[PDB]
Amino acid sequence: TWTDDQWNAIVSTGQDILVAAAAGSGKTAVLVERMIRKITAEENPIDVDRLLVVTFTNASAAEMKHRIAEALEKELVQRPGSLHIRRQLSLLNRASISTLHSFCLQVLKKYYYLIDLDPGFRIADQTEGELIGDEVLDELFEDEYAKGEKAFFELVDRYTTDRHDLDLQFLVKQVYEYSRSHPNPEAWLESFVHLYDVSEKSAIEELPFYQYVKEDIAMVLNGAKEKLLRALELTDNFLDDLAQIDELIQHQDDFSELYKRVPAVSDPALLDEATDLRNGAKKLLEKLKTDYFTRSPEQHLKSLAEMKPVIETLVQLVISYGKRFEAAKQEKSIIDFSDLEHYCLAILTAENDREPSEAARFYQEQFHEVLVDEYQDTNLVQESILQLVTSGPEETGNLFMVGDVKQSIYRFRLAEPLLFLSKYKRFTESGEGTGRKIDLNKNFRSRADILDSTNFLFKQLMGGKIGEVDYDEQAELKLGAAYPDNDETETELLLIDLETVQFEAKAIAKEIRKLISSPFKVYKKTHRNIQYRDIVILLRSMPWAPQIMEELRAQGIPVYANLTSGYFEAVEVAVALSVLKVIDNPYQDIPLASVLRSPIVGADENELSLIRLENKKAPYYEAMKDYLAAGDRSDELYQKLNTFYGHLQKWRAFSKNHSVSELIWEVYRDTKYMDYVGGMPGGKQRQANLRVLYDRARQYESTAFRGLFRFLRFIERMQERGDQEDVVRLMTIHSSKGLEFPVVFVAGLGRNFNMMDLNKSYLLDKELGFGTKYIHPQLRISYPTLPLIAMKKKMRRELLSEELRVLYVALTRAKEKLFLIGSCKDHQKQLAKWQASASQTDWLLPEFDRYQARTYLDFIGPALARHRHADISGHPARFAVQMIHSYDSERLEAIRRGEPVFAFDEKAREQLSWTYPHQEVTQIRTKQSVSDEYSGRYRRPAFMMKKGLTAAEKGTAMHTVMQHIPLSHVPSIEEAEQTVHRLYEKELLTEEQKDAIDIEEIVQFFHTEIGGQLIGAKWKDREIPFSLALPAKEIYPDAHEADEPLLVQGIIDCLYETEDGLYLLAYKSDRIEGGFEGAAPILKKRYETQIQLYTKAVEQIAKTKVKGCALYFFDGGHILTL
Amino acid sequence: KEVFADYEIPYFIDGKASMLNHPLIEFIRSSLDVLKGNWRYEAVFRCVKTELLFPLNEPKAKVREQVDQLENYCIAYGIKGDRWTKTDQEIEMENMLNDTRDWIVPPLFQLQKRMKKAKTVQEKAEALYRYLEETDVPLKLDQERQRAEDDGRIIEAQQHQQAWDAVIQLLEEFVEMMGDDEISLDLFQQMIEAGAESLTFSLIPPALDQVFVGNMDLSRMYGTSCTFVLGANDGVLPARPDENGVLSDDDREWLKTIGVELSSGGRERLLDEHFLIYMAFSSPSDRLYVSYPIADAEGKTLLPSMIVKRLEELFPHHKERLLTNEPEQVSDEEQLMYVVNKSVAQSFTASQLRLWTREYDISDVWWSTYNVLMSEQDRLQSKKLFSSLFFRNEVKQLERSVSRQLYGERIQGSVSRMETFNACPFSHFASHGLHLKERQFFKLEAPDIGQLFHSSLKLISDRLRDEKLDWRDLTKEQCELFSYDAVERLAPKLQKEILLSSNRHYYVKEKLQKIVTRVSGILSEHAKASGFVPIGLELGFGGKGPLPPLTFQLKNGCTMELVGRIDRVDKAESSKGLLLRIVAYKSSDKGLDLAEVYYGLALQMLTYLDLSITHSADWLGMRATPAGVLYFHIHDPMIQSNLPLGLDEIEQEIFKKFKMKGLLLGDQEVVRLMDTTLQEGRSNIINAGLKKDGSLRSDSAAVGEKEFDLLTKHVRRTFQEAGEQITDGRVSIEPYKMKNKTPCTYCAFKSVCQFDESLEENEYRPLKAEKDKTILEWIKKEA
DNA sequence: TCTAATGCGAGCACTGCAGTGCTCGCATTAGATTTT
Ligand code: SF4
Repeated sequence: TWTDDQWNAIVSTGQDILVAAAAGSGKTAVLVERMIRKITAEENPIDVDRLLVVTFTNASAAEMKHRIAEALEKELVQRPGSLHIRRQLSLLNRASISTLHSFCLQVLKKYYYLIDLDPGFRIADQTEGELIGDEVLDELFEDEYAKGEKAFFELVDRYTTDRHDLDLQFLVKQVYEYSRSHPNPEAWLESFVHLYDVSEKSAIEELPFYQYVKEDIAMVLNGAKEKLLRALELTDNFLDDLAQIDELIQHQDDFSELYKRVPAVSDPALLDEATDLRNGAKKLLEKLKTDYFTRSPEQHLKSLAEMKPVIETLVQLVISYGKRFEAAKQEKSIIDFSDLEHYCLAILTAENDREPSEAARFYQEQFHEVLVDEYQDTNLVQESILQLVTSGPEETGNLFMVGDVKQSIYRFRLAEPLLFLSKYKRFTESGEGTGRKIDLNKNFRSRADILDSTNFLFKQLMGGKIGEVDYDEQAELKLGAAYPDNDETETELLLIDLETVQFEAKAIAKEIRKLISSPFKVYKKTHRNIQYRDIVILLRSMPWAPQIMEELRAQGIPVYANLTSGYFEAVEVAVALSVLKVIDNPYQDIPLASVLRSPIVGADENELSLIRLENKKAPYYEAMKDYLAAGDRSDELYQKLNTFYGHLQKWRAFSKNHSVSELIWEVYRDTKYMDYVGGMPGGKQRQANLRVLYDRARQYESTAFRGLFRFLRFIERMQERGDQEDVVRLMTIHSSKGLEFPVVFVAGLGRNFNMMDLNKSYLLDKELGFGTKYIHPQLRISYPTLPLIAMKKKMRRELLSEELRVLYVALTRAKEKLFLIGSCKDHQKQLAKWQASASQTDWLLPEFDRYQARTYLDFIGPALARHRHADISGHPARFAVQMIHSYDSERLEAIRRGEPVFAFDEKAREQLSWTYPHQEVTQIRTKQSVSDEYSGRYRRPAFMMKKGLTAAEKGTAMHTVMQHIPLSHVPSIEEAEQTVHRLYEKELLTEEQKDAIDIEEIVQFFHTEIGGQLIGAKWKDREIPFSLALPAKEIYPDAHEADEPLLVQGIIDCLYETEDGLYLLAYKSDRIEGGFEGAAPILKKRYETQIQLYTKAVEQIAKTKVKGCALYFFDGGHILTL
Repeated sequence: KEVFADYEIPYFIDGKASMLNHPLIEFIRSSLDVLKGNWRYEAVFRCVKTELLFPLNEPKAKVREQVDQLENYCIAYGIKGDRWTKTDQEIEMENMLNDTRDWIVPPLFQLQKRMKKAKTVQEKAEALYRYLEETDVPLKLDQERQRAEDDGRIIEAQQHQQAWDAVIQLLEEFVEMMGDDEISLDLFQQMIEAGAESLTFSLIPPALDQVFVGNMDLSRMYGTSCTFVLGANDGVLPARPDENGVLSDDDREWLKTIGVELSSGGRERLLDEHFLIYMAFSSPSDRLYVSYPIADAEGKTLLPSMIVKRLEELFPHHKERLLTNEPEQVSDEEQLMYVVNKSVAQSFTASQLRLWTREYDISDVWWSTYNVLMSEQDRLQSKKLFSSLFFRNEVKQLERSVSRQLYGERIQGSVSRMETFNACPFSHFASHGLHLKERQFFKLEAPDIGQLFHSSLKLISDRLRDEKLDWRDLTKEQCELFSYDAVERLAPKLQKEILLSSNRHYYVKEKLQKIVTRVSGILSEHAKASGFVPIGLELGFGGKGPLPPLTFQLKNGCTMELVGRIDRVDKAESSKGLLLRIVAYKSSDKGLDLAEVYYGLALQMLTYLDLSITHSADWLGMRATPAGVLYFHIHDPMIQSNLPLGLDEIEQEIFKKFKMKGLLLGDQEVVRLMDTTLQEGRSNIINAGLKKDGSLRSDSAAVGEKEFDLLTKHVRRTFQEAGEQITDGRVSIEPYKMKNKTPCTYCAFKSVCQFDESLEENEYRPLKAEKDKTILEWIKKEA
């Protein structure tokens, strides 16, 4: 069965539809069914290729195809005579179901000729692409420096830390990369200046950015008052303060007014707690003052208008970068992932003087409906592409989108959830003359205590400017699980107070072992004890990942976490590269030493220093050689070196003829480093690391780069800048996604969010554009500009929204049990901070206090306190709080040298001593020609070479003639020429070959005895191809064991038959006269072997016998018999 | 190829091999690159390293090394473009460098003469050809052909002069079609480039007994017993309709209806895929294996194709095996299939013993395998391999016979050399013991910048005195002039004239200038206030110089003559007698942390101070008491204030930020001698203040003369205890973490020390952040 | 780089030379720390 909401999503039609699918909505199943119907229905079915389905991964798309396939089979078994249904089953491979990028690719491939794009274009990975950006940038900056334009230097002096210019070039990238999130980058770039065009005559309450200044003041002022009022309830001077505040609240609108007021005017438990509340006012007001009111509205304006010249320079720079970048790609026929979307949009839009091009029209025609998953993460470029392949205005049309704003956690990649949210508020629950929207509340996959705990917290947290979304019914999760009633399913909070992570990791570790030793049986299925793989620890970031893993594996099950970097500081990688470095250039003291001391060689410290002694001044490399040369053979350290120096020179030569990836593998199998690395702790991850280096070398050969040197720098770049077992899985909340677990630990909840983004001298924003500090290089003075401050306030409450959703996916990824684990300093006090916040009724916490939040605790804590004022504390959510004070053999030693002392003792012995019986024939060529790529046996350019022929080419020419000469009778010098000319006409002879033929030497043969005999005969044939199977030995004596037959193939020049028997004939252009009496013996032995094979072939295959064989020689016209 | 090479399985591949990795193809490409990108040294050595330019008859061994050394050179000196075309130790070197380029430049150079001059194709294709012959490519090729054979590789030897024809036929066809057509390198090279990519090697002829590895389309087979099918992945096996060619699937399908038949290509192929997988599945007589990988080359997920599903429909009860390199995941049976070869047996056993010590119960097949390998001849190696089982990165203490002859008779100490030791004993061994040197580049590093400032400042003095002038007599006009000229004299002679190399650097020039100009003005303002007058400047301390080195005698025949520099020493007369303080110019902010001093990380200032004090008596005939140690911050500031400021107040804020940080003396007068402008409140020149009563503030960085003479002694004992450990031959590895920071930051020797925390026995020695007093009393307790 | 965040020293108000809290101001000092 379905819910009415699912049923709606499945059957609705006639307009755009937005499906808000909560966690575990079963959206996939519903998405499948909807397509299944339109494709398999009695009324009037449609083919699959008429649908467009975009997903966020090729795996989920592939997943889509499988589930579509099954249902088709099922639908088929019932209608076994369905021609349409069977056909659809064949269309799934031709259907468009993929990531939007995957679609864009198909578009570019098809309509490439409309834009400027080389078919067979290549997609560069985000790495080489950036490395190209660095290059074009350096060229750009160099050109500007040389051009010496005034404006340029003003921009540089201003934004780069003098003493180096590095800082300017990532601002350029940062800006560029941002612009690409816009359907029209350039325009959006030129949009920057419009903000900085202002006068002292301008109204600040008007312009765009002040919106966030307005709302900021509103909060703080109100937050002040609301923070004071309680001090009054605590029960004088708070009325002076208060009255003054009210006076400010009256003028919240007038900014110029605030500049006049704000700057100028401004029990021992509850007694000393009421004083800090009054300080809250001070602190909040002081900040309010410093931010906006330390300078006049007029001076703020002047400060702004002054930076306009700079902003223009900056923009024109980024634009020049964009052009150069694109041009650089074109040269190498490549594109980025941004290009993929933008070129597609370019194809889809053909504007003259904005039009949905005829390419667009095709896709609008082709797709009857378009389905987009994870829509909350869509950007502007994608959306404009979507709106373009979708046919019809919003009221009607075939756009069908599904997702959940509450689960939008990717804004740092510039995804726009407001796009989804704007449509949700624009759409009605019905379909009347607008986009139809549907909600999926039921969570079929999670237990009640989960949904209740999650619904409980985010009801007091998500909302207004922090949540960006009102948390209400039709939004709240609803129970659809059939879970049996059981306890210890309660959500737990473990509060604890470098070692921070240690005390944090153990608390986690503990309850885990509680779970394992204790029953706790996970779940018409049946209960299951904890397999360690059903439990997971989710972190926001991965600085603690390594530390956690350690002690969690210190006792019991090990830990698996998907590590990203720290890869270049990995010992193996270091050593491996070190080896490649020495192979490239042996003259590097550090890289060489790093190898010699590594397990690969294993030199001692005394051995290393011993080496240097030989030569102190010279580089270490030859200090090693100098040790070798004069060294004594019986020396151990000498061995180690000599062996290594042997490999080095082998590797040196090897890379010369081979690729980098190949050399790497060779080094791995020569040193057995990868094998060795598998024998030390964590050797599994180490081996992986060692073989991704090989993979990256593979990815590197397909790039615009080549050679070992470039590869090294390539890796050097990555360094400098970017970089079925049952175990506890440690992973980021961001990587959690559609994944799901019985038990979920979310730790680090007591750690600050990353606000580092809002600090620097500049900020990039979608709406507002570019913002920066006022900076004067001559006066050496700088300070935040008004827009800058405005962009921060906005960005902070948007960044905070993101975190509340990140925390929302964390809790929803659980099916049965939850662990919330935070950390702080002083227990009680924070709970008092929380008490202060948790007073206000209405559920949803104070919009300002949520704002002040820094750490996840600041969200949970206060929302948790009020729980355990009617429904809030009676809410069917359960919790368990823990206040933690934070403080509370022979075989190896045999292996160390020799062997120990089995069931397989006998088999292991023979398999290692085994041999391939037919081995010695495995390297021998099957076919072997005698004169097709399947057989075996200093040229100068024709334009620089002579005019004539070579002895070989002449011979071939002479040969051809003899084989085409009519054997009817004895030809004359003339009749021979006629043949030579006929060949020439028919093109069996090149103009040269013709002129190179000596007719006499050809006619001569037919005057010899053999000639006359050839003429007069019962039967004759020439150019006779043959293949003769022989025992391998018969040719190759060397190998003696295997007697498998090989094919010897050749052509018998001539065979003729007389009343005597069968005779053989061969013409040879060998040079003789320069008598022939002495040449005969030599010639005889030259073709001695060949001729026997000929007769062999005839005698064995034809089962007749060859009596005598003649050879003719054009030089002198001789003959000899064998 | 790799896998089967290891597993010793002979095979035959349908496809052919690209020639893009062949020396001849490279040499050609890189050559054109050399004269297009205008002699980027990367390209030059790209050609030289195909060693087709190598001198004739001269032993390769040397040649390589000479080439490498030349490479290093070109890298550190940024040699490019025209630079190419333009007594004991340096002769050997510099001449080798002139010999090497002497056989490199001419051939590659003469070519560019030819190329650029030639207009049409044929003459360009020809100029290229000569470049090959005049360098004797054929000869050297043939030579290399031999070495391949003598090493057992004939196949490789065959591809050599087989590569020779490929390039020629390319030229021939080129000059055939467009030979007499005009054109220049831009397009000419592009076509050569596309020619190389297309170049192929002759298909490797089949052998009597081989495994047949080929495609699933046009490959043919006969009498096949067992057939394995690879990549049954979805999107792969029933290959998604390929989007290629000039005509779209739509176009072709349309043409059909007009009575025109073309190649299928689009959707028909997808119909034909089933026939092709049908022939594949029915190919073998005995067995059929259909496999698919779960993960990706990079780790992405991969699903099976619809074929596997249907196979499961025709054989619902058929189980499907698992292919893994983790034998413990399978039964003893399968685990016995890994012992196919010595090498692979080893590689697997090593990993099994590992996972075994981890408390996991392994299979006895590997114990058997172990004992077998342990009974052979190459036992030795396997033994090595298995030593990995217990590998703790171990540093064997040096011995006496080595440390002595290595480190030398006298250990000529440096304050920096001592800091590097106590930072991490191993780093010392690598730097001063093994004398390891990083590769030099043409980048201007942060430190060398400092060396500029010094010499600039030192230079400014000389001219001041020469005009009988002093910093305080200076004007804002003069500060600028004087400073600029200083960098003029210097810039060209700094770091391989990198400042003159590119445009970005000549901007970095006046950048460094404007800094000095400011610092010059600040010093003036500091001289008009300070009552301290400089005595010695850049005082030569140790070795050959104004002062005797300070010596260290300790048990075990130890000798430590440590040398050093003294940036500035200043004198001021008070009622308490002579006063001496030391100033050192610095790039960063903070100067002295007592916590760092305890562990001997910062001994610079305190050690300098002693000498000045101690030697004061003899030196200038008077006993001095320490005024303190100061750090001057060299930089051009950016103040940030919310308060609007006038030029008046701006100069104040700029001035305040050069406020010196360090360690002072805690009496009223010493402060006032350092800042004579100060009456009450805080000082902008130095970190100290004065209450109304005349006493200074608790915020002052000042301490009693006792504490000063306390630290000084501590620095001594450090040089002693750390001075002997060296002679003892201690090279151990012990990085510190304090406070939350480490010495491994930019440390170059990290790859040599190979420090691994996870691996036990390798630890970070912790140091604790300490209130200046908390390490103060610690010192007090020592003696 | 860069917000909080304590210190330390007096100036002032609050009440009885004089004391006590309170407050401000100026600086250095921690203490921090991304996602794919
Ligand atoms: S990185 Fe660490 S272990 Fe390595 S040399 Fe430096 S201080 Fe020593």
